[PDB]
Amino acid sequence: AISCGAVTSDLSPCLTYLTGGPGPSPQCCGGVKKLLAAANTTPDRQAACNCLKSAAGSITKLNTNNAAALPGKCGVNIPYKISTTTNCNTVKF
Repeated sequence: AISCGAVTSDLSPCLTYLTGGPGPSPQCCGGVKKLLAAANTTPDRQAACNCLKSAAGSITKLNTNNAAALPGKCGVNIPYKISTTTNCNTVKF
């Protein structure tokens, strides 16, 4: 069951890249795939998505393009996008 502490873990290393820095880092990728792998069902994906969506909300001038590149370059793409205006609850399967 994804709470939040586990989500913020991979977010730390993913921040450097989510901010526009060099990446995606190796530690970030590992954690990313972990958040998605730890949430196979909807309920689990909901909790994490909530912690993630709110996490990126504190990103100065968030880059939707970079956010999508994180998972894409990390070899782990998701059926949904990442943004403060995204709703994971509306994700079908």
